[PDB]
Amino acid sequence: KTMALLNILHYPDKRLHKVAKPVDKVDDRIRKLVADMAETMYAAPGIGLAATQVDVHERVIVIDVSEDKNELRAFINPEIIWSSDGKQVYEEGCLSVPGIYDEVERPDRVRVRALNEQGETFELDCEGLLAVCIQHEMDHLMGRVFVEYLSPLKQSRIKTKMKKLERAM
Ligand SMILES: [Zn+2]
Repeated sequence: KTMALLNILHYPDKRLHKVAKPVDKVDDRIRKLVADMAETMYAAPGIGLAATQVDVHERVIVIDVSEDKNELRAFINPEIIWSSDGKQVYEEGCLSVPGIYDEVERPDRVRVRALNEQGETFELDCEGLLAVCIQHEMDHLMGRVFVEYLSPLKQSRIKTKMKKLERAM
């Protein structure tokens, strides 16, 4: 049985650098995008996804960092309203860069304001893995892939790996 999923763009596709526009109205269309994005993320599988990655250039993110896959959260027009001076290093992968993992330094805590699937405004203190994931996904909406924080040498080697990835048997 086939499954209707959204295609995930791969680095270094130029469309991953497009800046997403804000969601003006959280309508039934946006709730469907949240639904299709969550299905696409769980099937990949992965723990977050930005609409940019499926070639939908609007400020929509879904995240589920839980092991049981029982903590799905949607973030529409997210805003970092406070960031910590403290930084932590974490080895990130990315659904748009399959097979590539490297350390990234980010603020270790952020507070985000966003809209939920019902257009209500909410605020969330993020720490640990969630703090990494939300910043990773929000980077995607600004056209940023995590490999852009790596050295040019490493970006060049990743680009070569991505060409291998397309020729896999
Ligand atoms: Zn990613």
